Amino acid sequence: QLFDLPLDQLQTYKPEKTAPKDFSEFWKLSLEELAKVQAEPDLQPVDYPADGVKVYRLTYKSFGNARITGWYAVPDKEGPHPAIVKYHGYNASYDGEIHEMVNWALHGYATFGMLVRGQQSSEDTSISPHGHALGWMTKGILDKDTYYYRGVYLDAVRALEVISSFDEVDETRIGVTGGSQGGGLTIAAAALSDIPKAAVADYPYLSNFERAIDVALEEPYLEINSFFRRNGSPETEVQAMKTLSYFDIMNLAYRVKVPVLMSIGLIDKVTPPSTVFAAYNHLETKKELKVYRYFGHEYIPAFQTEKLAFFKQHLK
Amino acid sequence: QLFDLPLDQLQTYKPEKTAPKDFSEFWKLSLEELAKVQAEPDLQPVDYPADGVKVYRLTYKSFGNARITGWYAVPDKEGPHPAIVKYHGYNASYDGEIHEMVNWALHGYATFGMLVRGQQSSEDTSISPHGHALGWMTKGILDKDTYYYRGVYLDAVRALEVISSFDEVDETRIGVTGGSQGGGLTIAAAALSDIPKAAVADYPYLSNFERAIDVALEEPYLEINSFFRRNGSPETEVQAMKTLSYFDIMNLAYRVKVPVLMSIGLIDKVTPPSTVFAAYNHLETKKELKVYRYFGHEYIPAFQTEKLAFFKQHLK
Amino acid sequence: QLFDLPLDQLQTYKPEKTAPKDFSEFWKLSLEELAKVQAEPDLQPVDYPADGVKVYRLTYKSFGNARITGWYAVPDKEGPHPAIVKYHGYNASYDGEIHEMVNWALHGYATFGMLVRGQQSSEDTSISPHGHALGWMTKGILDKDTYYYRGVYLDAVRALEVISSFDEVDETRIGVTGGSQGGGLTIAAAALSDIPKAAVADYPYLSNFERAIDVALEEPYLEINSFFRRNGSPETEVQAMKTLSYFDIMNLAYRVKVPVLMSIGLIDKVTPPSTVFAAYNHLETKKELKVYRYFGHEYIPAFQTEKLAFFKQHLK
Amino acid sequence: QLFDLPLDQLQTYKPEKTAPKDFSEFWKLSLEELAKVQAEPDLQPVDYPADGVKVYRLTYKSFGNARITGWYAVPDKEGPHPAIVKYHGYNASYDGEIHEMVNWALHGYATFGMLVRGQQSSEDTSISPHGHALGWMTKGILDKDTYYYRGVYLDAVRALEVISSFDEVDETRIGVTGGSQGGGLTIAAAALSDIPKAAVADYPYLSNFERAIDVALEEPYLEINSFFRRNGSPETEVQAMKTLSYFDIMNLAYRVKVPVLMSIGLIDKVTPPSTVFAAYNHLETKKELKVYRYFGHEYIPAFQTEKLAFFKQHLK
Amino acid sequence: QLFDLPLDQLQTYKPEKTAPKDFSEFWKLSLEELAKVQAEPDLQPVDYPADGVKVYRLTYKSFGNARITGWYAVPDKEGPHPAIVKYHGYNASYDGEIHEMVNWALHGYATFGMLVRGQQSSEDTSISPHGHALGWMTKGILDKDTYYYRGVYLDAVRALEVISSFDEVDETRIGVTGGSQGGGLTIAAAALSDIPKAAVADYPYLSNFERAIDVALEEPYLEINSFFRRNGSPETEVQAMKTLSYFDIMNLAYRVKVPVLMSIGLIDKVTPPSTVFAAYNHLETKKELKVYRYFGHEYIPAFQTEKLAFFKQHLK
Amino acid sequence: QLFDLPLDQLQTYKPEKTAPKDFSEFWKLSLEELAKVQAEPDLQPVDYPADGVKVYRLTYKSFGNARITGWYAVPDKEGPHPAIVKYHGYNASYDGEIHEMVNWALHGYATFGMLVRGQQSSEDTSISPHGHALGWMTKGILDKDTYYYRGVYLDAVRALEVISSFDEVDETRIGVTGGSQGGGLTIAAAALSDIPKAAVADYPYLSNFERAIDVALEEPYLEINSFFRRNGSPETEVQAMKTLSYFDIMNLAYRVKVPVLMSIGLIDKVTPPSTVFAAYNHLETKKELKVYRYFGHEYIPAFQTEKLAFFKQHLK
Ligand SMILES: [Cl-]
Ligand SMILES: [Cl-]
Ligand SMILES: [Cl-]
Ligand SMILES: [Cl-]
Ligand SMILES: [Cl-]
Ligand SMILES: [Cl-]
Ligand SMILES: [Mg+2]
Ligand SMILES: [Mg+2]
Ligand SMILES: [Mg+2]
Ligand SMILES: [Mg+2]
Ligand SMILES: [Mg+2]
Ligand SMILES: [Mg+2]
Repeated sequence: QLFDLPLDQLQTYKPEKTAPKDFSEFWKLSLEELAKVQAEPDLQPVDYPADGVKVYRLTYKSFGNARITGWYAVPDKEGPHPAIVKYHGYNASYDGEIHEMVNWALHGYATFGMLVRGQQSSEDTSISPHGHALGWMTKGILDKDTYYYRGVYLDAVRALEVISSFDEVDETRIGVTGGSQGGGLTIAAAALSDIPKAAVADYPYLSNFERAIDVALEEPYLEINSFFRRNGSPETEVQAMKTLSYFDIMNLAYRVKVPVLMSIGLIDKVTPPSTVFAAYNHLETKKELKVYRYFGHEYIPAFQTEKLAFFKQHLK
Repeated sequence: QLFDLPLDQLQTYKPEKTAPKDFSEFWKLSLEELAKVQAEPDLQPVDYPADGVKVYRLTYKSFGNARITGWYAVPDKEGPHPAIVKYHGYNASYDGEIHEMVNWALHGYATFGMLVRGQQSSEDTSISPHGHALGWMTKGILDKDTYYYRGVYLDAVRALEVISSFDEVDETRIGVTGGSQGGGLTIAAAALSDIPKAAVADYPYLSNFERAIDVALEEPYLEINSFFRRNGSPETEVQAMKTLSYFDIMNLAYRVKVPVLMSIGLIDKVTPPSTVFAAYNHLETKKELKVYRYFGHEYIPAFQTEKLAFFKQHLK
Repeated sequence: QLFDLPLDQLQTYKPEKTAPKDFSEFWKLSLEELAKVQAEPDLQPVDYPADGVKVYRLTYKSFGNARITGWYAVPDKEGPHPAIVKYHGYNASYDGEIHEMVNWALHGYATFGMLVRGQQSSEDTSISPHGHALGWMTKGILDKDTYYYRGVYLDAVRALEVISSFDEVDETRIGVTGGSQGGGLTIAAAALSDIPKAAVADYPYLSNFERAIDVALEEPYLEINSFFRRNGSPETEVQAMKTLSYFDIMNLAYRVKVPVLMSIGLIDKVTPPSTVFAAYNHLETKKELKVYRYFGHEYIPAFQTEKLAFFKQHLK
Repeated sequence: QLFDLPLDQLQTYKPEKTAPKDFSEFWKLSLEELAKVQAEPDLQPVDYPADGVKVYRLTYKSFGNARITGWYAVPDKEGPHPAIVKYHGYNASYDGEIHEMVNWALHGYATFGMLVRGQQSSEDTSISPHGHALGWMTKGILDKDTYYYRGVYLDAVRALEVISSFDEVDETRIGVTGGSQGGGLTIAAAALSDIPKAAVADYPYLSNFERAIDVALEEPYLEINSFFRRNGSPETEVQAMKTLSYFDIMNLAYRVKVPVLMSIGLIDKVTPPSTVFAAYNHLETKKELKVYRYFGHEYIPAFQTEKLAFFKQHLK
Repeated sequence: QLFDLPLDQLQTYKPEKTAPKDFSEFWKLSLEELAKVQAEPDLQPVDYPADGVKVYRLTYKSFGNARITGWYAVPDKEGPHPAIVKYHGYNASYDGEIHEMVNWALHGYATFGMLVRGQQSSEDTSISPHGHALGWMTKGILDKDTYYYRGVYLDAVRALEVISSFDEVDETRIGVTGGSQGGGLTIAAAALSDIPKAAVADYPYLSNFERAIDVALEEPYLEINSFFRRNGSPETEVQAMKTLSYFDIMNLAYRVKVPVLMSIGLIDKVTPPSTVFAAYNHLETKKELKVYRYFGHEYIPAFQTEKLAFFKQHLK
Repeated sequence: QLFDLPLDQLQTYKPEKTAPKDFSEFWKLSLEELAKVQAEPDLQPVDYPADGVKVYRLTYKSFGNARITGWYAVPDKEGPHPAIVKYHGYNASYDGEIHEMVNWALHGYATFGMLVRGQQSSEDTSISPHGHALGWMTKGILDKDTYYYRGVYLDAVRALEVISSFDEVDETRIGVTGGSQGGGLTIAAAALSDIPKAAVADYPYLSNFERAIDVALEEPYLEINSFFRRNGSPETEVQAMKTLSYFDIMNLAYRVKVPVLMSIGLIDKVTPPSTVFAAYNHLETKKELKVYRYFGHEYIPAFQTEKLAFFKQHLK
């Protein structure tokens, strides 16, 4: 049941940004570190029991010389095609969602499902500099340069760069999408790259961290709480929250300049409604938030229609 | 974690059939009652945000003059096409799985998602003769003529009759599929109709009721137990179990004479592995059972590949 | 523990009525449909190991030609007797509570325990016109004429009509009582019939639906939520809530003209305190609400004393 | 769901008696200590809202000069009457079940609901000699002389002595009954006193302690386990089990020589079926055990009928 | 997660005292009853695998001639030594925490861990005058003179008296400490005895009872709620809360005249933050409350440092 | 409650070793890689509120140039001293257990609490080559060279090398200890190094992986199962199990040639008794296994005494 701010308060919830003074410089230097690594994209054809599509394993190199991979599915016909980069949930990829990628291609989109470094298939070359609570949320959290989501966000940008370089994709008709973690990555990618034409984010994660750790009732935001339990110095908490502020999509949101479609379920206890309204209310672009009273952190059939209609409009 | 018979015992588990002497005659007479109702199919176009497919709402008349309905999606190209009738889980259809139906059409199959009477969209004209435990499992359970699944099984047969009558479907290349309740309906359809060429049943429900009510740890087999708690006469329990034996797919399985592909997860607490192995082991036809150690009553990615390859082989 | 409005706010909680403009006409037409069915009451004597009482199975015909039944127990002595119609909880009858009915008779009341159509023993002839979430709460919810509780409320009225027709009952000394669903039926019956002399309702269900589905933390109000999950159109939700408004006892409450005794447990999560205070605060008749801080949705021993004292006063 | 020995093994389960060589002498000496305390019964009228019965608060003195009390209800008619002493569940009396006691009187029985010392209303003058786990189960468990149930069992015997001394009770027609702890007290009373003519014990507690602490899945047998965790010397465990063996009803059952009716639900996790079958199988007297597949540690409607019929037969 | 008053409201939460007019007289008479019992301390040496310490079982006589005991560990060197009396959690002593007592001695403190009468090792001679809910919280709760914590508080005072009488302890350098129940005992002892020089209380229990029973989400404050369920008269609740008021440390707090160090975890559901801030805010002495956002009712490593530093300062 | 093999079967449970033919060579080569990294130990004093001890933060370099650290506490007196290396539980170190380390020093032992790379304070320089399930258990599991526990086991060996090099430690009297993951590290250290004189392992983790993943009911063995769900190729499962067999302490145990003391609680659902008995039964050395019926995966007081007495005997 309902548990967060009531809808009327959610609609006006817009916390002050927490971006440090060197927020832009950190992202600039981070993109510059990415650019020093040659992508060297590699496509390996893959058998799949469906006609009308060609499937591949796509691998490229990214931040920290990390090998990143995923399924890439293309309509079996003359291009150029509209394209989608799809990002997945936290610890929530099962053999890379190949069937979903094929279905996207059958809807007419050349689609790459980036697999998140350290979670599924893709390599995380970044070390564990100081020890962390169980999970990825606090890996390297004592420094922006070492934080887990630095590499992840840069990988998400590189995925767009790679897909746009292909002859069979129409570089002008590329979308980004995903749910929860995948939703955060969607907003981060649109904030950090000119490439995407449109974005659809399902109940995005990695937003309004300061509120998230006080309101969430399930994992994985509570890993942050677990880390503070195990590393109890007051200074550690201040540093950790500062680090998180560089990756908080509510702080990246103002950079987004493409149309955005977003969902939230009002009984969602993983990505609490307030945290999602926070990101949405910091967007200054063509946008729409679809609110679903009786849904939580889960597939919403009605939003699937909205998502398909939105990409059909902006990408075809 | 593991809980049913160990694998080596599952593989040989073949309970004695519980079909009463008038089993066949019951079904013959039930099919005769269906035949008296003219199908009178009606198709209504649906505006759906996808190319390559035409989407409809299909409605027809069935047993007891009931109005049964569901989404029907068709490849947007000259037929005739291979076809699929897809059946859904107990209390588990959310606006009829329209998106899944479209995806099946984009994989090349004219596909109808039959919606189960009284659960989702479709009408259940059968009354509640005697009072039942919360749910549909014990609705009319005191008589085979009034039992809930009588009308459901007949609707499932009528769905095939209707689809195979369409000009754009290749009547010789029709598949049936579904999971849990949907898997039970798949097996029941193939057993009660010559129309299906092939069948894929995910962890089928409605099997080996006698063991199911003693071994299941989750709903909905346990509704039967709930009914017995509320209606405790010993004669009532015997009568209810005999009713159920007419619908038990382990008793119908000997009629199936098309290829069958089936799945089971070994930690499945809803449809316990033993109940699924019982239906499987009562099949005498080309068959395969895919066993997944680490999965329960849920989507199994690896099995979707097998499902697609199996329909590719038999319908194309 | 405490979870709803604090007591001081509960005592003044009186939501605006949600009755549509044709509320009275719908009930008038509904009672007229009931009157067209001849009751044809039938009494079958029953063995029971107690002296001083005569037990029967009573059956009568009601709305939609439905066969309704229950245990009827009478003091074994010359009448006429004061009488009680007792209504049961949702899915909560176990072989009709025969022992409780006998105890009521031994307290000197000719007592009939109406069994709810489709739940226990009694027949529900009303169909499932459109499909519903697991349970009875959303059966026929898209239309007042087809809604499950239409037949149920009319049955509850007919029970009074039948009991009052008996030579051995004093038609002027008839009470109604029940808990949760049985409590709602108690208030509905007193609202729809002149027959009852007094009413005792334990934490009544079927009240203030709009608040109920936002505040309840257990079944069965949440079936409504489940239905909206499975049938997601905005228009479906509006229609469903309109339908419910005709059956909402907070809307029927003003019709009650007999003394009413009511209970509420402040930690009740099934029938939340606010929903019960809502019904109570809409009564304009001799009334009393007994509030129990440390009880939830359960038998309250202290209220049993109050109930017995209340019926002794008004019916003897 | 099922969990103890299967039925066919329960039926023959007869653990070797664990009674120490001084078992009889302990009980003889304990009864001698009771006899030294003059009962000095006191009856105080109670205003209760029912006709046909007179209600009292009965108080008497027992083992250790303890003040034991409970409701005593009597038919409002010339006696002498058949009588019942009713015993209650562990920590499970709510204001002494006055309403149930009245109902027993209206069924024709002069009935006293003995309230257990230290649990409800009654005084426990026995000290806590050595410290115990949360609860009464391990209070004084290091010595048979100080153990909690010594005084309780003696109070239960004294309740019968007191009731049988009343002019209005037919001393030759006295029953004992109760469930769980109440069932254990029922068997213990019949074993320690010649006064009861008949006994009905619902799923009796305080049986086969050695198995109980290994098989029970719920409180309160598991208090014993909790005590052992808190007092881990091996000598302490041996001594505690030996203390318990003096009170284990499977060791007392061979003394019962009146008709016995007993119940067990096969999913009962509080008093596991094996523990109940052990007491039953140690009875050598007219006996019956009613087994209910679908019930646990709870009210069984069908068994109430058997209970009433059984007392009708033996007390009337 | 967070559940009580927000921190800013906690810091100013100071409920009106609930001490009856004869509060001081009751404690005066209670201490006078204690003084009539000669302590007769007895020390029995005990083997323990550690050098640098001497271990003993200490036993003394207290209120109601009760035998109270515990482990007493002394540095193996010439005294006099600073000393500590350590009090334990409710039902939370496992063989008296001998290892912890030895560690205190190895930190240089002659340390006695008083074991709570009736809970662990120590005798409770006080009777159960009226019956209580499962546990100790409502034992004797209908009268201040009979209430369980009367004897317990007096034992805690006597422990100080005994330890201060020893040649090897510096009577001027004695501390008291404990968690939850042990924390309440710490504050009660400092309120009732001049002996302690300093106090460290971890999230103290037995505070602000009126709020506790409305806010706590786990045992054992909810035993009070359980008692009111089983003993439902309004007068019983008033009496019980009056009794509790004499033992409420928020009422004893003003008597404390030594430095106090206290902890609270903001997600603590056993001793809710409000109840602990209530006691703290009623202290008028040198004091400090350490607040831990991410901890509940559990060991807090950072507070262990604070506790050690505090006793080192005040006792060495 | 009980759940693994019964005790009589545990005592003889000795699974066949799963060590591959290159087991020894793997470990020899791994130790050679460690040896190439110069330890370069650094001690930094820490202000701690206790007399009789000097506290430090110890840091050294290990496998993969990783910075490993922990608290090192030493008796404040002329050495040389007996020493202990203490290893901690999975994800279970809270600021490195500084207080426990001090207590070990006050018991006379120069004690270092090695903190596990990537879990607490210590650096894990090993990458995530292929993606893993949430946790460390499946990090690098597709290759023995990259697996998480390779570096951990080598750090544990290096901790001993470092401590034994200190002037104030008696190199001939060094112990190892720890629980669960810490117990597994204890056994692995004694197996891979001649330095330890004695070992005490509480309910050791990382044993008999093949059974563990089928019998464990709690985290963290079940991460392996989670990995298999997310990476379902049959070849992946075989490879992962073979990797694990290099680290399985039941395969290392045959190398341990110092006295061993071990514990197991029979209700332990984390490290099931069978997995612990398997490691124990593969020991060929002076050994003892203490079995605790009533305890699970938790602090066992009685075992601490055994632990202290055992180190007293072997190190002093
Ligand atoms: Cl890290
Ligand atoms: Cl029915
Ligand atoms: Cl319906
Ligand atoms: Cl005791
Ligand atoms: Cl008491
Ligand atoms: Cl990895
Ligand atoms: Mg190909
Ligand atoms: Mg190009
Ligand atoms: Mg008769
Ligand atoms: Mg008449
Ligand atoms: Mg000594
Ligand atoms: Mg002195």
